Amino acid sequence: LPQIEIVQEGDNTTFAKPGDTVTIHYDGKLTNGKEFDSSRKRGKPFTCTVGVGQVIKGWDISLTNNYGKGGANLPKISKGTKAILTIPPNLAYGPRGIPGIIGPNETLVFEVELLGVNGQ
Ligand SMILES: C=CC[C@@H]1/C=C(\C)C[C@H](C)C[C@H](OC)[C@H]2O[C@@](O)(C(=O)C(=O)N3CCCC[C@H]3C(=O)O[C@H](/C(C)=C/[C@@H]3CC[C@@H](O)[C@H](OC)C3)[C@H](C)[C@@H](O)CC1=O)[C@H](C)C[C@@H]2OC
Repeated sequence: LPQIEIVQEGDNTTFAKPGDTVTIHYDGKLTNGKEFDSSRKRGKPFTCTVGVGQVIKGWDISLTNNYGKGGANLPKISKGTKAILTIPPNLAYGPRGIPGIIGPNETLVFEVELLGVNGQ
């Protein structure tokens, strides 16, 4: 499943649940270290609804703590938390990927900051 490493610690009280909307700042890199996207470089944070299949599965799993099932190496991310998500080609864009930006069978690394959840 996805992998999460916690670089920094949030409030530890605010966690996203499926159907919740989250706001995130992120940089996305390949395992080789080349950046393919940054929310901050754009100057705009990303907002989405998690747990509805709106975004790739690795994002849905990490943000909702696996829909509350819990997971191996799956620590929960809270508001103000900084974490690294490693997403396998499954749970992301797969064998096809999305040209131009992503090659076939790519493992993706996201460095993310969870600015807010829902009302916040
Ligand atoms: C005209 C409007 C298009 C509309 C584009 C935007 C609102 C701007 C928004 C910042 C996207 C960025 O545009 C610069 C750019 O973000 C990336 O760089 C990226 O960091 C990424 O991977 N993200 C974004 C952050 C959340 C996780 C993931 C995602 O799941 O995002 C979602 C995603 C691509 C889902 C695919 C869709 C195809 C399915 O087949 C596949 O199923 C496996 C899942 C995004 C939100 C789409 O739902 C919404 C859109 O497409 C992609 C590398 C390519 C993507 O551009 C496409």
